Amino acid sequence: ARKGILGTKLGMTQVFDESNRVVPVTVVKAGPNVVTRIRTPERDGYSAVQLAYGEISPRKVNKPLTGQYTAAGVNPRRYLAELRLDDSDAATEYQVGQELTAEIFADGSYVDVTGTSKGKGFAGTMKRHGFRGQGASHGAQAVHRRPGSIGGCATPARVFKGTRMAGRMGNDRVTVLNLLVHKVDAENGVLLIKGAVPGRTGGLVMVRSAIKR
Amino acid sequence: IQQESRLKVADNTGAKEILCIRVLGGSSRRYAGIGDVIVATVKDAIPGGNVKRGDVVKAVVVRTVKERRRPDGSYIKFDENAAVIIKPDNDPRGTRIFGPVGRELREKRFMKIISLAPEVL
Amino acid sequence: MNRLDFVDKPSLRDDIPAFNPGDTINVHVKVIEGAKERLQVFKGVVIRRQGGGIRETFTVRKESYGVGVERTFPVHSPNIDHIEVVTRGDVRRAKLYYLRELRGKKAKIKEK
Amino acid sequence: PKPTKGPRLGGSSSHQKAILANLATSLFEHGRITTTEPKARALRPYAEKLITHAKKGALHNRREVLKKLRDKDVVHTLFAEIGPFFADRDGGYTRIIKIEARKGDNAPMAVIELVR
Amino acid sequence: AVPKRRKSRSNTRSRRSQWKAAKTELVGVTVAGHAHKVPRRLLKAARLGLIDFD
RNA sequence: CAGGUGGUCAGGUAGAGCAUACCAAGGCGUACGAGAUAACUAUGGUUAAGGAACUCGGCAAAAUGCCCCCGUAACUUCGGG
RNA sequence: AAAUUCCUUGUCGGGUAAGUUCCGACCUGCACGAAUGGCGUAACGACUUCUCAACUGUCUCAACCAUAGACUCGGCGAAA
RNA sequence: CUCGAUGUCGGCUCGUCGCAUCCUGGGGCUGGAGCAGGUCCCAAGGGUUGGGCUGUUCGCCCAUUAAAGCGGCACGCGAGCUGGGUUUAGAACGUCGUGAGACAGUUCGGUCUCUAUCCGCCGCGCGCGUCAGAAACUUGAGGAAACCUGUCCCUAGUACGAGAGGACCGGGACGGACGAACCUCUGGUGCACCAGUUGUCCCGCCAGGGGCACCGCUGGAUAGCCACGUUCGGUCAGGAUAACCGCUGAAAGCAUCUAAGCGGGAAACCUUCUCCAAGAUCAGGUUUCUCACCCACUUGGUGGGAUAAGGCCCCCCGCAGAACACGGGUUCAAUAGGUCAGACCUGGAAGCUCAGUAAUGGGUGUAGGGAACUGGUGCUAACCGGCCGAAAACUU
Ligand SMILES: [Mg+2]
Ligand SMILES: [Mg+2]
Ligand SMILES: [Mg+2]
Ligand SMILES: [Mg+2]
Ligand SMILES: [Mg+2]
Ligand SMILES: [Mg+2]
Ligand SMILES: [Mg+2]
Ligand SMILES: [Mg+2]
Ligand SMILES: [Mg+2]
Ligand SMILES: [Mg+2]
Ligand SMILES: [Mg+2]
Ligand SMILES: [Mg+2]
Ligand SMILES: [Mg+2]
Ligand SMILES: [Mg+2]
Ligand SMILES: [Mg+2]
Ligand SMILES: [Mg+2]
Ligand SMILES: [Mg+2]
Ligand SMILES: [Mg+2]
Ligand SMILES: [Mg+2]
Ligand SMILES: [Mg+2]
Ligand SMILES: [Mg+2]
Ligand SMILES: [Mg+2]
Ligand SMILES: [Mg+2]
Ligand SMILES: [Mg+2]
Ligand SMILES: [Mg+2]
Ligand SMILES: [Mg+2]
Ligand SMILES: [Mg+2]
Ligand SMILES: [Mg+2]
Ligand SMILES: [Mg+2]
Ligand SMILES: [Mg+2]
Ligand SMILES: [Mg+2]
Ligand SMILES: [Mg+2]
Ligand SMILES: [Mg+2]
Ligand SMILES: [Mg+2]
Ligand SMILES: [Mg+2]
Ligand SMILES: [Mg+2]
Ligand SMILES: [Mg+2]
Ligand SMILES: [Mg+2]
Ligand SMILES: [Mg+2]
Ligand SMILES: [Mg+2]
Ligand SMILES: [Mg+2]
Ligand SMILES: [Mg+2]
Ligand SMILES: [Mg+2]
Ligand SMILES: [Mg+2]
Ligand SMILES: [Mg+2]
Ligand SMILES: [Mg+2]
Ligand SMILES: [Mg+2]
Ligand SMILES: [Mg+2]
Ligand SMILES: [Mg+2]
Ligand SMILES: [Mg+2]
Ligand SMILES: [Mg+2]
Ligand SMILES: [Mg+2]
Ligand SMILES: [Mg+2]
Ligand SMILES: [Mg+2]
Ligand SMILES: [Mg+2]
Ligand SMILES: [Mg+2]
Ligand SMILES: [Mg+2]
Ligand SMILES: [Mg+2]
Ligand SMILES: [Mg+2]
Ligand SMILES: [Mg+2]
Ligand SMILES: [Mg+2]
Ligand SMILES: [Mg+2]
Ligand SMILES: [Mg+2]
Repeated sequence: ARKGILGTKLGMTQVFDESNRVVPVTVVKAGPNVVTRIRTPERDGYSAVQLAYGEISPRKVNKPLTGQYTAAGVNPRRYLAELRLDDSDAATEYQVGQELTAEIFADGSYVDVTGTSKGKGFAGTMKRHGFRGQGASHGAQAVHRRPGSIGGCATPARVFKGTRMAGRMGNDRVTVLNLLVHKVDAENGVLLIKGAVPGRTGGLVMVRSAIKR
Repeated sequence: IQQESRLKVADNTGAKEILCIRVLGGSSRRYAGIGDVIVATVKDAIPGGNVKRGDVVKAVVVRTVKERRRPDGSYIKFDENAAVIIKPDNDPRGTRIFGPVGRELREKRFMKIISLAPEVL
Repeated sequence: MNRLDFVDKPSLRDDIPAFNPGDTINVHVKVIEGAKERLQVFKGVVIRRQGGGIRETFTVRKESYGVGVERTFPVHSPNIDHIEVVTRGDVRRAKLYYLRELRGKKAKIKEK
Repeated sequence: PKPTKGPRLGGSSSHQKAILANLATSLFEHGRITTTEPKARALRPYAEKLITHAKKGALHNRREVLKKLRDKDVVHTLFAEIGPFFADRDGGYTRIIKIEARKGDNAPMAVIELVR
Repeated sequence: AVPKRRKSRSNTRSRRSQWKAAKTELVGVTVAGHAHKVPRRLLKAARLGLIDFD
C-alpha cells in the first residue's frame, strides 16, 4: 500500500488552478529509482525495499559498494535508502532491478515528504526555542537576548535534564504531512507538490504516499 | 489594526475617530483586518450628533493600510484604516457610507454595508 | 534562463501588452458575486513591476472617493481578462513610491 | 565581484576598497607581489576584471578602470601592454602560489603574479 | 567565579596533556640537484625556487 | 597610564563663528598581529502595520531645529509671558 | 482629606472604556495657623507631580547589517 | 543551623511539580419538562487574555473568553535582569521631647561587584571498545516531543413545553491561539549593486570621475537571513481501565454487578503519528570488499617492518560550520574563480551630434553598469605525495 520514491528538491514556483486560485508548489524531480534489494521477514525480520537514486561515475564508488550493486546487477547510484512496508510482505509488487518513476502517484493524492532541514549553526535561545528575552530599556543591563533563570534554588540544587538552552540548530530529519500533489508531470519526472519541503534546493528527498491521507 | 489603534469612521453616525478596545473573534486574538468586528470607543465626534465622545460601540473594519492577500494572488491596499459603526445585527447605524470598501465584507455577510457603499473593490 | 522554466512555460499568458511604470492602465478583473460572474474595471497608474516571468507582479494606483487604492496583480493571472493601455508615462524611476503621499495636481505623471 | 562573506580586510570596507586598489596597482606595476594569502585570494578576481576592461580597451573601459585605479602610469601600462598581451587568453590571467608563513604573527603568505 | 579547590595532579595533567602541537607531513623535493623535504602545500614554491631552505 | 597641566601664534573654501565639514604649512598612522559571516555582550544603522498598549515613571530613542516674512492667548509686578 | 488626614482608595463633581495617582470642593483639622510667619502671587527651575499634541523598536514582536570583543592560529603571559 | 555575611518585597525571563479541577472529557442524584443549572464522584493531556489604578502582592473596575484555577519549589528564580517600595548618610511636614533627637506617620533624593575550578545542563569532538581490517543499508530495548478550543449550518423550530423558549445523538463549513518547515507571494534588511544630490579636496584644466563627511544624505534593490508571509500539524483506529452501568449467580429455597465467570466505559495510561537511539558492555542484524607477506627472538595470544580493501592529512570549495565535525571536487575534472550567454536590479552611460543665450532637453539606444540564481567554456588553482591500515586457540 505504502508507495515511495526518492528525488531532489528543485525549488518552488507558483501555478494557478482551475478556480483561478494561486497555488505555491515545490518542484520535486522524483527521478527513476531502481530496487536493488528486498528485505523479507524470513531473512531480515522486517519487510522493506531499498531504492537507488542518482547518477554517479563508477570510479567514485569503492569496491565493497560496487560489489553490492553487482550482486543486484545494477549500475551504481549515488543514494540508497530503504522504504519500510507494513509488517506483511505479501511477497510481491517488487522485483530487484525494477524501475520506479514519478507516476506511481496521481493528481490530487496526498504525500509525506521527508528531508534534511537547513542548517542554522549555533543558535541562541531566542532563535532556537522562541524565548522572549528581556526588555530593551528601563535599565536592563546586557541581558537583551539572554535566557534568564535556568532553575530553582537549593531545591533542587541542579538543572533539570531537557532544559532548553543554546546549541546547534537544523540539519534534522523532518517529515511534512498531508501535502497535496497538484500535478504529476510524467514527461520530465516532476511532481508539483503544494507547499514547502524541508531542505535546501538540490537535497535528497523521500516522497511517500500519506498514511493519514 | 490592534488594540489602541485609532480609526476613521466611514459613515455618518456623527463620530469622526474611534479607538479600538478589543478585537472580537476569540481569546487573545491579535489583529483585525477587513471584515473583522471591533469593540471601540468614540474619541472625536461632530458637534450635535447621534453618537457622543466616550461612547462604547461595535464596528467593522472596511479599509486597512496593510495589504491583504486574496485567494487568487492579488492584493488590495488603501491609504487609511476605516471602520463602520454597526448595530448588533450587523447593520450600520448611519444611513450612508463614505469611500470604497473591500470585497471581504461580502464573504463576512455585511450585505447592507456592501449595498450602501459607493464602491466595493 | 532558470531551472524551472520548463515547469513555468505552459502557464504563461500572451495578449499582455507591454507597459511600464508610469503608464495609465485599464484592468478588467473577473468578479464572482453569488452566481453572476461579471467583469469589473480598475483604471489607474502602474507604479511598480517586480519581475520574474510567471511570478511577476504589477501594482496600479488610483484615488476612488477621496481615498487612494492600490491593487497588486500577478501578470499571467487568469482572473485578469485583458489589460488596456490608456497613456504612456514619462518617469525617471522604476518604483514610483513617491506618489503615495501626493494628491491632486502634484500626483500627476507627464504624458510622453 | 562576489562580496566578502565575513569581516572585511583591514577593518572596515572603505579600507578594503583602498587595499584592493593599491594591491592591483602594485601587481600591474611589478608583475609579482608577495602578501598574505587572504589578500591575494581577494585580489585575484578584482584584478582579473580590470584586465578584462583593458582587453576591451575603449575609452569607456578606460574611464571605468580609472574609477578604481588612481595611478595613471599603471593605467597606461595596463592598457598598452597587459591588455594586448592577454588578448588571446580567456580568463585566468593571474596565478597564486603559497609561500612559507612569516615570523611575528605566523600569517600565511602567498605570491600573486600574471601568467607571463 | 573563582576555583573552589586546587585541582589534583591527575586532573591537572589530564587537561594539560591535550595542549600539543599538530605535526605537519613532509614530502620530498629535488631542487638544484639537492633533495629536501617541504610540506606538501609548498611544492609549487619549492619547484619555482621561492622557498628558502636556510 | 583614554585623567590633569598656565601663557603665545593660529592659513584656505563653505560659514554668523575660535562651531562644523573637507583641506594648507607642518606633523602622524602610537609599539601585539593574522584570520574567521557561531551564540552572546558592546557601539552604531534600518525597519511593514500599529503608536506608550512598555514601564514605578515616555527611561532611552525618535522628533523639533536654519535665514527671511506674516502672525501670536490667558495672566501680569507692565518689563514680561 | 494638605510635602500635615491614622481610619482612608472619606464623600461629591471633573477628567478615562476603566483613575488607590491628578484637579475642584465639602469640614468629620487622629495631629493647620500667623516673621520656627499665614494666605496669595507674574517671572524663573537639569525640582516633585498629573494631562494632551507630535514622534518614535519602549512595546505588540521581533528581523537583518557593520565594527570591537568572544572563536581559530603565532608571540608574550597574570589574578582572586 | 547560619553573626571570620545563608541578599531582604513587587515586577521581568525561564520554568518544574501537586491536585484540594477554572475550561475542555466521563458519570450518579436532583425540589433534572426543554435550555440552562445545583450537588457529589472520576479525571492533571493541553489550555487558562489584554488594559485603567496603586511600589505593590491583594483588590476593584473596563473589554473579551471555553475558561480567565488554587498551591509548592530559600513566600522557585538578583555569580540571570530591574531597584518602584522597605531599610544608611541630605532635607521638610505633623506629633512627642527642655534638648541632642525619635516616630509599623508622611514626603522628595539616594553606587546592584566577580575572567566558571567541580557537580549540573545545552551542543560538538578525540580515544578505545564491540575477538581480523573495512564500506553500505538497517531492527528497535529504551526514550523525547506533541496533546487547546470556538462559531455557523443540516438533522429541526423537530423531541420537550400552556406559552415563552428549545435540544441529545450524528454530519458538514469556516476560525482563534500554538508549533514546525520553507522563501513562490507580500513585507523587512541590504557596508565590493544602480541612480540622484550637498560641502570640500584631488585627478593639469573642460568634460568625466574619485577620497572624506553615520554607508554623507536621498530613491530603489537580486541573493542570503527572515515574519508581518506561505504551507502543514495536533488524526483515524485498537488495548487495558477510573467513576459509573450491567449479564449470569450462590453463600443465604428470595434477592444481590461478585464470591466462580463474562461485558460496556474518559482529553488520564499503552500501541498507532513525528524525532533520537546498539557505549542496548546482552555493544544487535542483512550484506559486500581485502582475504596477503618479511625480519629478529627468550618461539611467545612475542616484538618490529612492509602492504591489501579502506581511510586520514594536504589541496579547491559549500546554503556545512566557533575549533572540530559534515557534504562535494581533485585533469577520466565544470569544484571555486575568470570568461561568454541568459535571468534579475537599476533606469537611459560615455563620446559624438542636434536644439537652446544658458540652466538643460532630444537622437545614436530597452542604453550602460552590476554580487550571490541558471547554463556553456579546460584559461588559473585543485600539484610530480605523505601518514596510517588485516586473524593464538580450544570444547561440544
Ligand atoms: Mg523584545
Ligand atoms: Mg541601572
Ligand atoms: Mg555592565
Ligand atoms: Mg544594553
Ligand atoms: Mg539535590
Ligand atoms: Mg524588472
Ligand atoms: Mg553579506
Ligand atoms: Mg580583529
Ligand atoms: Mg565613507
Ligand atoms: Mg598620557
Ligand atoms: Mg578657519
Ligand atoms: Mg573644530
Ligand atoms: Mg580630514
Ligand atoms: Mg570564527
Ligand atoms: Mg516601525
Ligand atoms: Mg511606517
Ligand atoms: Mg499619550
Ligand atoms: Mg500603561
Ligand atoms: Mg502592563
Ligand atoms: Mg529623554
Ligand atoms: Mg536623537
Ligand atoms: Mg479636609
Ligand atoms: Mg496634621
Ligand atoms: Mg482620596
Ligand atoms: Mg494614561
Ligand atoms: Mg499613570
Ligand atoms: Mg484636593
Ligand atoms: Mg508649624
Ligand atoms: Mg512665631
Ligand atoms: Mg500657600
Ligand atoms: Mg539655578
Ligand atoms: Mg533644578
Ligand atoms: Mg594564543
Ligand atoms: Mg547571620
Ligand atoms: Mg566562611
Ligand atoms: Mg480529584
Ligand atoms: Mg452532574
Ligand atoms: Mg425546570
Ligand atoms: Mg489538566
Ligand atoms: Mg495520552
Ligand atoms: Mg507555579
Ligand atoms: Mg523568593
Ligand atoms: Mg544584583
Ligand atoms: Mg528580586
Ligand atoms: Mg542566585
Ligand atoms: Mg548563588
Ligand atoms: Mg529607591
Ligand atoms: Mg537625616
Ligand atoms: Mg516643643
Ligand atoms: Mg523613596
Ligand atoms: Mg520503543
Ligand atoms: Mg522555526
Ligand atoms: Mg527568491
Ligand atoms: Mg519582497
Ligand atoms: Mg560602486
Ligand atoms: Mg564629491
Ligand atoms: Mg568639472
Ligand atoms: Mg583625503
Ligand atoms: Mg528577497
Ligand atoms: Mg441481577
Ligand atoms: Mg541507557
Ligand atoms: Mg572530504
Ligand atoms: Mg548618452
